[PDB]
Amino acid sequence: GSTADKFRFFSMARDLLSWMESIIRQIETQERDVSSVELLMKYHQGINAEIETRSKNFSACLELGESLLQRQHQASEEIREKLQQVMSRRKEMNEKWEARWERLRMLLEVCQFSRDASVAEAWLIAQEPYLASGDFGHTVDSVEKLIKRHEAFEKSTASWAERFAALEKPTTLELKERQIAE
Amino acid sequence: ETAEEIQERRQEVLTRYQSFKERVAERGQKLEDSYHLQVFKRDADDLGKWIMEKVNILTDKSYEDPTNIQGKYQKHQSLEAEVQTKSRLMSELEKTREERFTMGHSAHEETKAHIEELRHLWDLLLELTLEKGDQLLRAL
Repeated sequence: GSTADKFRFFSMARDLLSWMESIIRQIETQERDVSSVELLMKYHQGINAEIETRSKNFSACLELGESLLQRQHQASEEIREKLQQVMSRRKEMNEKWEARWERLRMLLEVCQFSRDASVAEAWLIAQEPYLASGDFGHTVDSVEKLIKRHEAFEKSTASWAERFAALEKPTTLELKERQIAE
Repeated sequence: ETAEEIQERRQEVLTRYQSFKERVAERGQKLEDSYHLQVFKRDADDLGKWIMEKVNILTDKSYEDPTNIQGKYQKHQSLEAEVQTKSRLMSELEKTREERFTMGHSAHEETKAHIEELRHLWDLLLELTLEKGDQLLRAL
């Protein structure tokens, strides 16, 4: 079983090493960058799903490797290194996935925030006609009507207080600066 | 998405909102100013009308029939009361003008003018009621 076992171990490692390089390249390939709304959320997570599927394989590969090393197989050195190599490329894979995932949330802010702004900016342009008038009444009745119209107007204005209030609080982009700034 | 730390210039492009809020506050304020002014004007004008109605009754010497003097004196006494109680409205308007349309108000001269027109009308009423009154006193 030794030669079969050894042979099988290296067969698994190789397969996992090839698959990782493929996935690591899969991460970097997509560009840095969605226009507005990111299907990249679905696309990037899908990758994680595939990673989970391999979970067993690693355990298998890793275990065999360990058992082989315990039993004083005399390819131990070659074995040790290949299993470091697979373990190294594993942590590196999840670091490079999570590394990016944080950023997917980061770009999420600008796309959302940017849109949030244009919508607000647009709405303020819209109110101009009303807010431009020089009519203030020439009669108790007329002014009473204008005040009530204004009362209605202000209330609807009031609604947006939250919407604008959200744009006040800063971004993770801008937050991270603390680490770059300090 | 330009100079992403610099992006927040878009935030300063938000200041529109500050200019928007201020203009809302200004319109409301101006509407309030107009309200108080119009309300005043109407009350003043109405007081004017009221005075003239009395004045017309007093000068309608061109007459009805009536000749009972003691009673005539009662209708007259009752008229002086109406004037007295209404006099309170004159005071309130003067007070309102002094307090709500002070130096630093657009309608200072305009609201001072109305109160002046009424002071003049008021004098007229007083002269006429005093004169009609005096006749009756003399006629018993």
